Amino acid sequence: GKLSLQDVAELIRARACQRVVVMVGAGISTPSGIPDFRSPGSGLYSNLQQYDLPYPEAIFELPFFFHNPKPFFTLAKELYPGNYKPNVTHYFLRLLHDKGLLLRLYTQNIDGLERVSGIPASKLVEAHGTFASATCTVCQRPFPGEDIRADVMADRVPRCPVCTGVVKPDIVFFGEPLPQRFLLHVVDFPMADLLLILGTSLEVEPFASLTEAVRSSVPRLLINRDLVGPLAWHPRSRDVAQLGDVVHGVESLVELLGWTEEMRDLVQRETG
Ligand SMILES: CC(=O)O[C@@H]1[C@H](O)[C@@H](COP(=O)(O)OP(=O)(O)OC[C@H]2O[C@@H](n3cnc4c(N)ncnc43)[C@H](O)[C@@H]2O)O[C@@H]1O
Ligand SMILES: NC(=O)[C@H]1CCCc2c1[nH]c1ccc(Cl)cc21
Ligand SMILES: [Cl-]
Ligand code: NA
Ligand SMILES: [Zn+2]
Repeated sequence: GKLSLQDVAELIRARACQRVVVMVGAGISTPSGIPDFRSPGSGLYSNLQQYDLPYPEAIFELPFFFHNPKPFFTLAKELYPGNYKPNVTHYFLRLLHDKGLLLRLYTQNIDGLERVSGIPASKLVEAHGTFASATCTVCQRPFPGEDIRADVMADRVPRCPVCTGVVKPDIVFFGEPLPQRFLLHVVDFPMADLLLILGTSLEVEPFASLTEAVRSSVPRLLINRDLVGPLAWHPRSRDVAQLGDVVHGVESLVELLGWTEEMRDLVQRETG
């Protein structure tokens, strides 16, 4: 006795849902070639034995970064924007934006692929910050994101040209304050008429709890390998779970929306 994925498509087609709030995590970028955290076998938290860490979470903790920033920058050579491309998941969200349906996209990812896919900054809440800008950890001087990359790609720990203190990209490490734009969740979540949650385990707060901030009649559509978080534990009557690979699930929705040729055209134009 549940809504189907077709029911969600048909709400969108009818513009009965036209203020969509989306929440994403690391699962949406595995198809682009970036590991997630928690997937058995391939996740970061399963495969950081080599790094100089007390435990894997440490690489993304501000305290440990001060001790040794090397593991973080070693790893960020890779993760640094330029070398991965958005996938169909990202371009679907672009298409939602272009059709006037996207209220806001909240991302936990630092890969920057939402911006890469053409989502305007005003539509985006990068809840864990960005590599696009950087900041001295001693003097607070801001820097050209790009300038820091020069150093990172050439295997050097970025130091301030002024105080020589370590320059850190504007990423929210563990325990750190969320970015200023995160405050938009108070205007957004009550206004949302559909919530889409893609590729996240919903293990970390505040995202786990935002899924409960939408009004009780709002459908929640999960596209993800597993049923997770508040959707597993506190199901609501208009929840839909499309479980399986995220690209498959998005492609199923896109087909039900009638957008398949538009998405093919989009993707070919952008990346093909
Ligand atoms: C360091 C920090 O503060 O923040 C990071 C991160 O932003 C935060 C949230 O983790 P996040 O929820 O983003 O990542 P996780 O790695 O915790 O969750 C990824 C979710 O995506 C699913 N998944 C991965 N690939 C998939 C695929 N191809 N198709 C379908 N599902 C797939 C995977 O099963 C999991 O549920 O945990 C970490 O603590
Ligand atoms: N695809 C990603 O962006 C994921 C996987 C790459 C590392 C990463 C992600 N999300 C993060 C959130 C905070 C911090 Cl410090 C790191 C990450
Ligand atoms: Cl070895
Ligand atoms: Na050490
Ligand atoms: Zn400095």
